[PDB]
Amino acid sequence: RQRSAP
Amino acid sequence: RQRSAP
Amino acid sequence: DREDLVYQAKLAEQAERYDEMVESMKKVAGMDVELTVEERNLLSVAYKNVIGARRASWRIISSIEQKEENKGGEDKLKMIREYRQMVETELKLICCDILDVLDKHLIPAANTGESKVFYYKMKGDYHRYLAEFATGNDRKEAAENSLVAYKAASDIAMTELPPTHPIRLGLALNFSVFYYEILNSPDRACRLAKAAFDDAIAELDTLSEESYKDSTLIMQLLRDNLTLWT
Amino acid sequence: DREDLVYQAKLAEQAERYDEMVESMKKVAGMDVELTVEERNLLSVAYKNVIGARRASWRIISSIEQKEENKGGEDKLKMIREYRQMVETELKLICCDILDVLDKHLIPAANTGESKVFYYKMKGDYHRYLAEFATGNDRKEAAENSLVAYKAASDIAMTELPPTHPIRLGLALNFSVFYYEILNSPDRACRLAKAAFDDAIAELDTLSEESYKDSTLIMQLLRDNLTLWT
Repeated sequence: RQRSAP
Repeated sequence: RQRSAP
Repeated sequence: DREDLVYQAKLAEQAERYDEMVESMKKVAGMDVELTVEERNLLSVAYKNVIGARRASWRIISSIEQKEENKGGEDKLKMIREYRQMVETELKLICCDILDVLDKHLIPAANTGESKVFYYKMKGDYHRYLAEFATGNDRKEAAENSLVAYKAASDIAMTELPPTHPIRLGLALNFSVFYYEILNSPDRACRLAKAAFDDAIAELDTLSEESYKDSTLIMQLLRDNLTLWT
Repeated sequence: DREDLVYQAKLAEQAERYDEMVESMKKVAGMDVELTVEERNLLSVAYKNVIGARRASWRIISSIEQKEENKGGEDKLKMIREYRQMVETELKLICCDILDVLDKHLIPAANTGESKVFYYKMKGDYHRYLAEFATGNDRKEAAENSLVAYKAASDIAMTELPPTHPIRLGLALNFSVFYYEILNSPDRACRLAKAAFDDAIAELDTLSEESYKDSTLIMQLLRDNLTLWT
């Protein structure tokens, strides 16, 4: 699962 | 902290 | 269509959309028939999450309010109090909602010992939630209604359910929390919680394959509260 | 009153009532002035939680939909699809809300390199969220709008912010996710993410006391995605 920015 | 039933 | 509503409730639960879960399960309760164990539990879960979120919000906001009262933060306190009061309106509406469904639908249609104790216990619970934030006469009224409901549930429980039954044990746990937090009575709270625990220990052969993990958990919760209180 | 709204936003955040948090921060954005770093971050947090809940719901419901498509569950699929479509309407409304605030209020009033890149990045993000569930022409449109926004943010970032700046790194991370998930382009995604990472490594002396933990975290997230993709 990709992470994106907080 | 008191617990109560699920 | 009953099966369709239950499936919609389960989808909502999976999605963590508990508002929708409540709507679906209210419709089932509206049919004026005995709910299955699965349906009672879905109805209970839905409302427990919907009210639980607001009770958690209210306790947080109240702690912030106590912090500022101690610091002398008058300007923040005007905003904090208005905010708390908004959350209490939401709490009152949620409790009234389920209390109306219990009164008009679930209690009248209940025809087993288990389901009768379940719904009177729930009735005690939601009046207890009303009493948590109520002040003055409103608190007295909510506490009287909660007490009456927990007594009616306890009467049926003692005659119809074994002392190990999770609904009976959960009822004992919640009623003891009631004595402690609402009626300000640690003596009565500890006595009820200890009595319920010891009665289960004495008859452990009544534990059910369906619910022994639930009973065990509740017995642990009774012991934990007793630890806290004594 | 600006200070009052920010305080209401923080109370809502503490209470985890992100709907109210959005309402308070929308009012601040409505004042047509440069937001502080604190205010930009509160506005970002509020919408990130409000949309995040629906995106998580949508992915769950979609996985259930894929499971039933594979099992042949036609009757459940009618309910699943209607449910998904309801959540997509909520997603579209939430995205349109913030996109309107960015267009009418935040972007026009922005007068620093940081705040301009922050808002064009946010604009790219919310068009990207639209593109996640959009089909056919709507998806093409949302992807074109997201691409334009991420390019405008990247232009300003490259001229105004050091390669270690968290807003610049977050922009690189999100734009690389865009190439991967929306444009179906792992080559371009890996190239952007690797370029952003290496540019930061090369100029680590530009890290700021204010944000080095945020930069570090983002650099880790770039590396984690690159690990996943390669």
